[PDB]
Order: sequence, then structure tokens, then C-alpha cells
Amino acid sequence: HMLAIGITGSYASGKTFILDYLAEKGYKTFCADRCIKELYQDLSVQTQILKLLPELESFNIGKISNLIYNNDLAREKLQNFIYPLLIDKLILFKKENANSKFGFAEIPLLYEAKFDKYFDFVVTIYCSEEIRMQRAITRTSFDIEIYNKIKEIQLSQESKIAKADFAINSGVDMLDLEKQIEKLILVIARKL
Repeated sequence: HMLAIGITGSYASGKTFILDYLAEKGYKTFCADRCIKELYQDLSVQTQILKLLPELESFNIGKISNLIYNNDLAREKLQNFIYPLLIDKLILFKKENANSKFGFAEIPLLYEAKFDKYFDFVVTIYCSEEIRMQRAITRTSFDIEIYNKIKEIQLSQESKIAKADFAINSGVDMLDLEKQIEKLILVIARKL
């Protein structure tokens, strides 16, 4: 069956870049963050979330983000509701890709704990806090309050490295990052 390789990393460490690169190269990829957004488009999921978090008043992604960064209890309720639905989608991803020897899944931010020990192998992408902050500022979503809350929630890079089978440095130029991804592919292929 398909070996599932999880990709984890702090915010702005380059997870998206690596998953995009692998997809461009034809590898099977599961983008958990985009899957969560698809879950939020499901009217039954919306309805259940509104029953669980009636303080939202309406199903609106911006209001959800605001609430879960402001409120740890709400964030926990939402994560406990979404995580099993996300696992169902990951199971389907593995099933549809059974003739592929391996495939890759982005571990979404703040779900790192929930996904502990889920994957066959884990790759962590790391880089300096200075580079992560620079990257965060260059993105259109930048919000210092949210960035600081993420910096307090998320597991440290050292902890992520400790739980990883492979650790890749994204605090390098993009073309050297791509070379490291190609090295990762070769290492996984020899595990087979």
C-alpha cells in the first residue's frame, strides 16, 4: 500500500512550497489546509459547526479564524470536530492512490499534535525565525496578532525535528530547497 509521508513545519517554513513542488513533479499530494476549506463548503459541516460554536452567529471563515485565534476553547472544539473528517479524507487519498508506492500530505498548522504517529514517515521543514517572519510579512494575510498567537500555539521547531524522520532546511534559496526535496525523494525511494 501507499506509504504516506507527512510534511510538517512551523508557519511560513515553506510547507506549501514543498507540496506545490512535489505536485508539479507529478507526485500524489494531499493539501490538508485546502481540504479543510473544502470541508467548510459542505452545508452539513457548516451547520454542525454553527451548532457547536453558536457565538459565530453565521458561518463565515473570517469569523471562524478570528474566534479560534482569540479563544482556545473554541479552537479545541473546532479541531476535535474537523480532525476525524480530515482523517476520512486522508484515508480516501490513500485508497485512490494505492498503486503509488508513496505520496505526501501536508500536516496543517496547529494539527501537528493530532497527527502524531499518523504517517509512515514524517518530514519537517525548518528555518530561522527571522526568515519565517520575513516570509510572513510578504504574504497578504499578515496579521501580527495572529502571527504571535501562532508562535505561541505551534510546537517548537526542535520538537518537530525530534519527531521527524527527515529534516529539510528551507532557509536557503529556493533552488537549493528544490535540490533537498529531490534528495528526500531518493531517500524515501530507498526505504522501499
